[PDB]
Parts: sequence; C-alpha cells; structure tokens
Amino acid sequence: TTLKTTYSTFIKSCRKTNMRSMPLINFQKNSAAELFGIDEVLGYQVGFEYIRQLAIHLRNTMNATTKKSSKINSAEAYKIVYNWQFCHSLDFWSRVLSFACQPEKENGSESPLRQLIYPLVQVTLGVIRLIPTPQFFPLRFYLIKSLIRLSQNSGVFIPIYPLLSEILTSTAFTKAPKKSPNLAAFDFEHNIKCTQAYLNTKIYQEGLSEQFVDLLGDYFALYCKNIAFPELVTPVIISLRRYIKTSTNVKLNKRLSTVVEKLNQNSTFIQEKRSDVEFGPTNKSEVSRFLNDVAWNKTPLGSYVAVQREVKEEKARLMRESMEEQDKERETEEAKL
RNA sequence: AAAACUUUCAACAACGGGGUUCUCGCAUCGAUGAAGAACGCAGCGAAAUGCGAUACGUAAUGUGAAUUGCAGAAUUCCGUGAAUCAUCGAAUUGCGCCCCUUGGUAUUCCAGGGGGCAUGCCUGUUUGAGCGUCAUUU
Repeated sequence: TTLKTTYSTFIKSCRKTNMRSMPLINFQKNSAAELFGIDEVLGYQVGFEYIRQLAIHLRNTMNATTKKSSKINSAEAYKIVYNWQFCHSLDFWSRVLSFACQPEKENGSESPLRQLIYPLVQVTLGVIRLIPTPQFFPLRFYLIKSLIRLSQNSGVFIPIYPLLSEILTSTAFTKAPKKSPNLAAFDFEHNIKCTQAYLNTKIYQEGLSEQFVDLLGDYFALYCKNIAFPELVTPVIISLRRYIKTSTNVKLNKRLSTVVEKLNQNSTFIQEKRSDVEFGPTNKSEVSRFLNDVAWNKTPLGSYVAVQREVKEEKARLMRESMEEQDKERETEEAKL
C-alpha cells in the first residue's frame, strides 16, 4: 500500500510545478525511489502495473489523435499526456530503475527491476516522438535527461541522437528568429511548455540551442572513455557537419561546431589510447577495463562538459539564492503591513 | 517482388494577407540667405573644389585668347571679348569713349605697355562766350 499511495500521489495529487516546488518534488521522487528498491520482487509487481497504466493513456491518445472519431478531443489530445504529472511519472520511473540497477546494488547479481528498463524506454521514446513541435521541445529535453540518467546508472545503450538530430530540422533550430521582444530567459529545467509568447524569438532559439548542445555533450560524455567511441562519433560528426554547412543561423553553427571539434578530439584521444590494445572486441572483461585508471572528466569531452556543467550548475544556484531572497524581501513587507 | 490508397494529426514547403484634416499650447522677425527638401548638379563626372531649381552658377569691375580626359563652341582678332580666369560691393557675360608711352621699314599699317572715362545732382575753384543790361573826355 505504501508504494501504491506514493506513486498515486505522483499521478493525481501531484504538486503544481514551479521553481519553489522543484527541490521538494525532487525529494519526493528520490525518496519514493528508495521504497521500490527495498523489495526486489514486490516492487516489480507494483511498478510494472502502474507503468502499464501510463501506457494505456499513451495508447489512447495516439489512437484518438490518429483516428477520425469525434469522441474526445481528436485534435488536442496532447493535453491528456503532455502534462507535468505524466512527465513526473516517467522521471520517477527512470530514477527508480536507476536506483535499483546501480552497479553496487547490483553487486554482480541481477535484479528484477532491470527487466523493466525496456518497457520504460519504450514508453518514454513513444512519448518524445508523439509531437515534434517547438511548443513541447522542453518536454523532450527532460525525458532525454532522464534516459541519459538511466543509461548512466544501468549502462544500457539508449539511442537518443536520432531524436535530437530529428529536431535539428525544425523551424526554430533552423530558421532565423522573427521577433526579439527581450523577454526573460526560459526556465528549461523547471518548465514543460513554451507558452506561445517565446515561440519564434531570439531568446527562445538561443536557450533551446543552449540546452540542446549540453544534452549532446552529456550523451556523448557517457561513452567519453570507451573504446567504441570513435565509431559512436563518426556518423554524428558527418551529419553535424552536413547540418552546420547548411544551417543559416550563425550562433547555432558556432555552438554545434564546438561540439564537433571536441568530439573529433576525443575520438583521436581514444584512438591513440586504443592503438596499444592487444585484446579484441569479444573479450568483454578487458573491454570494460579500458582506461579504468583515467578519470572520465580528464577526457577532452569530459574536461569540456564538466566545466560546462559547473557553468550551468552555478547558474541554477544563483537562481535559487536569488529567488530565496525575493521571498525574504517579500516577508519584510508583511512585517510593516 | 510490400508497397500503394482513404482519413486524422504532426511537422516542413508553397499559396495567402508620407500626405490630408481637426484640436491644443507657445511668442522667437532681420536686407549678410534661416529652418526644411533633394534630383546629387557640369554636354559627357567618381573623389576635390564651386554653387543653390537663376544650382562647377546670375549681375557689376578688371584682365586679355582660352577650357581640356572626351565632345563642342569659337574671336569676325585686333577687339563691346573666350576663360573650371580674377575681383566681387548687386551668361544682359548688355552698351561704350578716349588719353598717355615704346618698338616694328613707319606720315598711313601693325604690335606691345600704362592710364583714365557711365550718367544725374549740390557746393566751390578755374576758364571762356552772350547784339542780355550798363558806365566810360577828372
């Protein structure tokens, strides 16, 4: 009953998102994740049911939008599934599986929750692709980060570059900005929607690309020190240069470029470190031992992106250490009221 | 030889959609070209210079055969006259007159150089003229 009540909280009695509630909801998720992990079998019994509930909604909206039936909201069925509560769900599940699938908790012992990775990935990928519209690019980014976390913890190979490169043909990633009202920067971390005012604006394009570049950095930083990275990079550098050579937006080409040369640089790094290897690809034991001495952040893509992460992390801190003060200032006013 | 076709979403791509008038307040004019406008101006010009629809300018005065990258006027030239000429006080490039000084065969003709002179009016100096009037034997 504890698990059922907690995850039902994440379904219906979910807290409206805002920069105020993010640490609290993050604690709720990071906490309920632990409860599922305690009972290996029973958790598998519970989550597998509830994730299936999500799939039902997922299947109901896909069919409803696609079919001609005027039953319930054929055109705008996205409202049912493109909600924070649903994204809260799919994030909490990635956190749960990540927690249960960690290498130390694995301890050389298979856990049942790992078998739910495939259903969770299929659901998330099915949600990301259901609308390739700019209005919901922030939604894609959050689930993308969740999948990156799941792959980091479990080591499962998630293909996410096809999605990202598929969005790189949009009207925001490709066409020049139309308006520039100089509104506030969009809170990509803590929002799910663009709100129709940031659409086709200099700020929104500049922030979308800011997130996208760092997401590429993270995803290809996962394999920064693996021997397979060269051939994980080649199809991406070619396609990126194709887009870079054809993209009109100057700022985007500059950012995309940086990732391209750093990817080639880490490819050269791994090549020079792999030229000294005597064991073939089949020997999994040695393949997992490659550069265990070298820290991930010391690689050219790590040393870059790690710093970028700080340049992002600090920003969020200065937001909180700012917003916190606003309330403090607000409190002063009721003192004199 | 597993694709096509209909429908609904979704993208992506086409297609698609200064004047004029009224009111209000403020009070500050110059013959030396204000504020404002704009073809960019020259026969053909980019910069430089010059100028203001009278626009590389108009008037007046002087000089005296040019301007010049091209074209084209010419100057009746022995001068009323070009010049992206000068001066400059306000294509008219209008209309003129005469004196002084040197030379080239020089009494004719020519070439230089210099200097004045528009007209009207007032005052005064100088010089003449009038059959206008008049004195004129101490």
